[PDB]
Parts: sequence; C-alpha cells; structure tokens
Amino acid sequence: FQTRAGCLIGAEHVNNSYECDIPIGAGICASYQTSQ
Amino acid sequence: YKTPPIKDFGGFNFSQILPDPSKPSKRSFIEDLLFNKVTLADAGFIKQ
Ligand SMILES: *[C@@H]1O[C@H](CO)[C@@H](O[C@@H]2O[C@H](CO)[C@@H](O[C@@H]3O[C@H](CO[C@H]4O[C@H](CO)[C@@H](O)[C@H](O)[C@@H]4O)[C@@H](O)[C@H](O[C@H]4O[C@H](CO)[C@@H](O)[C@H](O)[C@@H]4O)[C@@H]3O)[C@H](O)[C@H]2NC(C)=O)[C@H](O)[C@H]1NC(C)=O
Ligand SMILES: *[C@@H]1O[C@H](CO)[C@@H](O)[C@H](O)[C@H]1NC(C)=O
Repeated sequence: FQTRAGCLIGAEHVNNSYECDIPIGAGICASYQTSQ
Repeated sequence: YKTPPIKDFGGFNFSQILPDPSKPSKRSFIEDLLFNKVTLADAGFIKQ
C-alpha cells in the first residue's frame, strides 16, 4: 500500500480509523488486530 | 468540536479566522495568507 512516507509490505490497509498505536508517519499508523 | 452554522456572536466577525469550507484546505483566510507569504523549501513529498 503506497504511502507518503514510502512503501509498506506485510500489513493490510483498512478504511476504519482509530487512535494511532505505532505511528508509521504522514497520517499512517499500524496496529495488530483481528484473524489477528 | 465544530462550529455551528449560525454565527450570532454579538456582531463579532471571525470569518477571516474560522475555517472556510470552500477551500479544500480549511486553513483560515489569515493562515492561507501566512502560508503564501512564507517561502518554504524541501517539502520532501517524494521529490523527484
Ligand atoms: C464577516 O466578514 C465577512 C467578510 O467581510 C462578511 O462577508 C461579506 O463580506 C463583504 C465584503 O468583504 C460584505 O460587503 C458586501 O458583500 C457583497 C457580497 O458579499 C460577498 O461577495 C463575494 C462573493 O464571492 C465576496 O468577495 C465577498 O467577500 C462576500 O463573500 C457585495 O455587495 C460586496 O462584496 C464585493 O466585494 C468585492 C468587491 O469590492 C468582490 O469580492 C465582489 O465584487 C463582491 O461583490 C460588498 O462589499 C458583505 O456584506 C459581507 N456579508 C455577506 C456577504 O453576507 C460577513 O458577512 C461578515 N459577517 C458578520 C456577522 O459581520
Ligand atoms: C474502503 O476500502 C476500499 C479500498 O481500501 C475502497 O472501497 C475505498 O478506498 C474505501 N472506501 C470507504 C468509503 O471507506
């Protein structure tokens, strides 16, 4: 999923938004959730 | 929070400061003028 900060691999993009847990940057954050 | 549609602020005007829905960036009039006045460099948004 291309992003402003660069390129990520291994994760999955979602539309729902939450409070950031691990700031990736440029309005992008990572979180581990369900399945998991 | 968000501003209500009405502006019955005893005649006080905040137009230049309150966000303008028309502009994509909701920077106030004053803030947009400030950004224009400033001359930044190296935005870094995947620069060629
Ligand atoms: C809080 O502050 C704002 C900004 O002043 C007020 O919004 C209007 O602002 C104008 C002048 O700035 C007031 O005067 C008259 O406006 C009429 C039409 O208003 C709009 O016109 C265009 C629309 O794109 C805008 O440029 C303008 O800012 C208004 O949004 C016109 O009879 C005159 O405006 C003319 O101004 C210049 C030429 O001098 C050009 O933009 C146009 O040719 C335009 O026709 C006139 O100057 C107006 O009365 C203000 N109120 C309105 C439109 O409702 C807010 O009203 C004010 N709010 C409070 C509570 O004070
Ligand atoms: C939802 O996700 C997919 C792709 O991620 C796509 O429909 C669109 O980007 C998003 N639309 C909404 C309303 O979230």
